[PDB]
Amino acid sequence: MDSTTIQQNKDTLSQIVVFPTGNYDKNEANAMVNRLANIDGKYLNALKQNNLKIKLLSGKLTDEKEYAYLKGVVPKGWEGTGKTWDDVPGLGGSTVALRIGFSNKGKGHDAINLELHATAHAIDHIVLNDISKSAQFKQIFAKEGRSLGNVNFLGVYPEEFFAESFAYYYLNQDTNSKLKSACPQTYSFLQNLAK
Amino acid sequence: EVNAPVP
Ligand SMILES: [Zn+2]
Repeated sequence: MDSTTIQQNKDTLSQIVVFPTGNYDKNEANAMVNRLANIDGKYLNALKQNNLKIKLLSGKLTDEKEYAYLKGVVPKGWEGTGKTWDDVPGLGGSTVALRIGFSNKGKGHDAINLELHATAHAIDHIVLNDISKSAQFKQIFAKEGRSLGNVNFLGVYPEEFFAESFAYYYLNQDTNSKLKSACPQTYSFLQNLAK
Repeated sequence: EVNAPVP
């Protein structure tokens, strides 16, 4: 990724990312946008065209009017954790909402990166028309979906294997190399998807 | 559709 392309992607994200009202960590919000700018510009442009907003939050997701209906609800795959959506720091799918400061593994989740995982879900659902549930990806998932850990979540839900693999592919060179070694068919699939 | 991160 050259200088102009990273800048172009940040420009696209300037039309996608929504910052919270009130006090928030501006530096960390900027760092999250910079990580999202590593995503292939084709996907970011499609998110913008679809008026998908990436909402950065300074408080709980369920304190937003549009997610209040999830109070007390246990997310898919979170059975037995003792947590509900009130405790979950990010959400992706038909919308994206993310708590600032909770990017890294261990900040209330075990994803390699919160914002890439959530945005991957939006790309899957909105841009790629649920490609993670296509026969092609289900076949890859059947072979490689238990090779990235967290097998009772990533190994059981193809959309979660897709989202986490996408996050590995786009976070940094180290995670990208790890994905290629663990899940070569998934890596090739993502490489071809971006063409 | 809503999806949480890895638990
Ligand atoms: Zn997820």
